[PDB]
Amino acid sequence: QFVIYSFETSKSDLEKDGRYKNLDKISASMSNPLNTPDHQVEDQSGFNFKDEPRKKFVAYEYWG
Amino acid sequence: ALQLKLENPNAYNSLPDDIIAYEKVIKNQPTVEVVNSQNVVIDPTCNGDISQAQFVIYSFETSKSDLEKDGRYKNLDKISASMSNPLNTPDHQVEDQSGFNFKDEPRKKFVAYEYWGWWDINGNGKTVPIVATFVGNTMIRLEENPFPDKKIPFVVVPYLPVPRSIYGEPDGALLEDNQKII
Amino acid sequence: IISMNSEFLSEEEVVRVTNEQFVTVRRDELAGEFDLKLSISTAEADNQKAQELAFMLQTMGNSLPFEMSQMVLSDIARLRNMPDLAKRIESYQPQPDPLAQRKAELEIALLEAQIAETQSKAIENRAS
Amino acid sequence: IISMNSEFLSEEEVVRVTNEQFVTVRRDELAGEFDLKLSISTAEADNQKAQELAFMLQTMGNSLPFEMSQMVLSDIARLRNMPDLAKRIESYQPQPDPLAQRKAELEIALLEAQIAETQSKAIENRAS
Repeated sequence: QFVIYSFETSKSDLEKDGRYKNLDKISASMSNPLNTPDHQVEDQSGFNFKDEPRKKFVAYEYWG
Repeated sequence: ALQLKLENPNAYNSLPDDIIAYEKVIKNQPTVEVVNSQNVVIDPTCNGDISQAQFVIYSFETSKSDLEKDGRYKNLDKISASMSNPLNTPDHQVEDQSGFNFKDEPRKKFVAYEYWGWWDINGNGKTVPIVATFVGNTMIRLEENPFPDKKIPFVVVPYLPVPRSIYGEPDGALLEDNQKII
Repeated sequence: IISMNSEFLSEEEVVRVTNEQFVTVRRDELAGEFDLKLSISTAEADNQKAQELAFMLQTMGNSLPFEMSQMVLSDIARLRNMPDLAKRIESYQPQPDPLAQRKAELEIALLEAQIAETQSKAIENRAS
Repeated sequence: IISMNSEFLSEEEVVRVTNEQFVTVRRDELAGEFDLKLSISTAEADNQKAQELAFMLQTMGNSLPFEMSQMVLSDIARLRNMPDLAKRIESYQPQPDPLAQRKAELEIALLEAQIAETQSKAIENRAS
């Protein structure tokens, strides 16, 4: 009935795709990679980009 | 002799110039070299996919004459190669140990950096592949990818694959205890 | 390397290596992504390629025109590090013997002559 | 050694060794970088080269012109340290027999003569 995928993406990727709306109210802050206790980031160290167009945040896909 | 020109260019070019009737490219060839894994910093977030690597930083050791010969480097005067020293940066791992260095300026070896990654250069949200080369605090090269494929020129091949990761695993990861017991 | 060699290498350098006509790739597209298949050249791979080429050459036999046999033989010679022999097998264009064609034409003319002679003989028989 | 031998060796010294026409390399380019492939000559490599040359010679058979068979035979003879036999197989130029060509021409002439004779016979039959 439903499959939920929690991938990690940046804002520039969503802008390049073009089929995403409400991009301004995302902020990528909170949504943080080493910030959600559900998504398992394979980074450990917790590296993240300082520039806004490359910051990595956690998204969710509902394929159901 | 014209038929020789269409059919056998190698023999045609050997004819005298009379019978046939500037900037010279000294060197033009690909450069493939396996690099030290200590001098490469691949994006921690690239989840085992060099293709989706946001940035790869390579810290190679070069001289001023090489940069002058390449010709596509700017701000060469404010490099100094002093500080930037081979046995001078705690990040680059020079395989020299003794710390040999040339006294003459056109051959002194200093440490550089290459940034083969994506960036938002147009100020519109979307990222494009760029190339950045900087020594110390000054940037000497900054441009988009000159390669037709617009991809990072670093091929990472793991020995024993680790899922959702870019680095491999040698056979010695399973034989430490066996070696110790033997 | 292949993708970079279609943009940084001029025609005068590729022809210098291959000594053949310089094939040109499209402008706004990657080189060798679609119509090329690069792999590792091993001795066993070359042996299998030669054995398959020989099997194909046996399979065609005399049924197919000799032009494709030329292609197969040239490929076999070029694969076995004998390029000069391949360029010959390729450059060889077979030409018909004019005497044989003349003989065939004369035979056809003679056959029509016999037909006419037989018709005239029948007419003479009726008159007789 | 090859690169240095195209600049420090004169033609009178290369011809002294090879006893053939001196091939000339371009001026502002390295010798043997493009059109040469140097390796190590082992007994097994020579045996495989001879076995591949013999296989090619079998493959061409009588379908291809005998000129390429001359090249293959000369290569086989030269590879097996028999250079004199190779220079013969190369220098041999086959010549057609004038008598056979004369016979073919006379046969064509005779065929046209029979065609004309049959036509005349038909005309005579009509007249009769």
